[PDB]
Amino acid sequence: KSDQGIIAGNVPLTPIQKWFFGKNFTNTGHWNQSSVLYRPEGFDPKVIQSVMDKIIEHHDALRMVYQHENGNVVQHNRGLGGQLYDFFSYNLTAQPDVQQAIEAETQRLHSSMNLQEGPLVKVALFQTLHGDHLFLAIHHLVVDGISWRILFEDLATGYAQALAGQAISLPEKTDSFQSWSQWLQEYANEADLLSEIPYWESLESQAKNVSLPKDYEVTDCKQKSVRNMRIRLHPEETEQLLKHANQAYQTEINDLLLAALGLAFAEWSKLAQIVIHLEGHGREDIIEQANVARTVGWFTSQYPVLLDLKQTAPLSDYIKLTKENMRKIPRKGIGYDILKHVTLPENRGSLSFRVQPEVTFNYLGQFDADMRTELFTRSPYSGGNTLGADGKNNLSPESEVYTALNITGLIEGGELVLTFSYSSEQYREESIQQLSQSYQKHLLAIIAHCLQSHHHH
Ligand code: NA
Repeated sequence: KSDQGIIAGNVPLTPIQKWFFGKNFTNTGHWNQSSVLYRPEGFDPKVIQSVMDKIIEHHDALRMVYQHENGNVVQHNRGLGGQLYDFFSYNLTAQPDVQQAIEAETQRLHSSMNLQEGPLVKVALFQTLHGDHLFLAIHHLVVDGISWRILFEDLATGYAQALAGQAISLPEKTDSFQSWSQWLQEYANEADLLSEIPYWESLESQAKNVSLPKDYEVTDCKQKSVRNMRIRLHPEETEQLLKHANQAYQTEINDLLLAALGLAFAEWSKLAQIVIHLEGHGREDIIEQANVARTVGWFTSQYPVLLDLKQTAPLSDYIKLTKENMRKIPRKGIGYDILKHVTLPENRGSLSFRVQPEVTFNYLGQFDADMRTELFTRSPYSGGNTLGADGKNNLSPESEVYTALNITGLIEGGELVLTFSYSSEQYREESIQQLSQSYQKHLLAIIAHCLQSHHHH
């Protein structure tokens, strides 16, 4: 029932895309996501090209191009017939240092996106004596985490079909990114979204907008200055957090992690309140009968949450209030950025959008999009090519830092691992050691409290 035909033509910018162009990043064409896959049997360049041809024909948004001269951004979905992706194949069988070759070339390709003409997809095959490595980089304008899951699924499906001598045949298309974006433009001025204005107005009015404290005053810090500091919970405490701690107050893991975040910022920053940038997948059921379940694009939603850091006691009430705070947000928070970037000024009430969070928090769950098929797995030579916090190759070193503290959590090897990413221009390493140790302490206290509370009741 969704459009199975070729999608082409102009596409309105969605909120996160308007955010992106509004930043006017240095080296705007180098702002990507990437991955490296490994197949011990080896990959065939001819099969890879056949499957990628079908993938990019099928997932129309990957054919997007962007004009932006004098700030006049035009997003256009190309039809078929042009360059669908850039493909390179390398014989590394003679090389002593395969890792060096892969990092150099993946970095070269990351820096080679032509936004105006495309393609926005780079593919490189590295053949070795011990299996082959397949690099993919895609500009972020046309992709997101869920989209990568879809792409890995379809790559596995098409490759298996090719190996079996069968025609490549992907799942039916869901609704186009073009159509989705057009529908969002309509939604932006309709009654359901406008009904949220009092909520968002209340948030803005409560937001004090006090500077997140930094160690040093610096302007135009760049990605090259960013450092990552990691803490983790052992498997025992991770399992308690995932499978037992939520019973006390019937929470989700994110509620407890956000509660910990408030406690840590209360201790470390001494602020009375803090606004945090959260993210949603953005594929919410806001458009009647829309279906973007297998649609490739940048759907990600960003929204603010206000944490009260004054009233952190008793811990029981603080956890319950954090849960309640999260439950009261309308429509998983998708509305605020639509109001900000798309809604007509006349429809936006008294919203001023002065809320500019410097802290982002994202809990990503389990780490495994690239590891569901027997055909390939995550490459041990992935290096700086990832979809997450360790993807040092994804952004230009001269790209501007856009968040002071980017905090991400994920489960790897049965352990919760939290990464605190910051600019070394703005903070001493010791300051972030203090924050991350505070976070760890408060999260452990929350887990202990929840286990005892559920015993008590
Ligand atoms: Na989140």
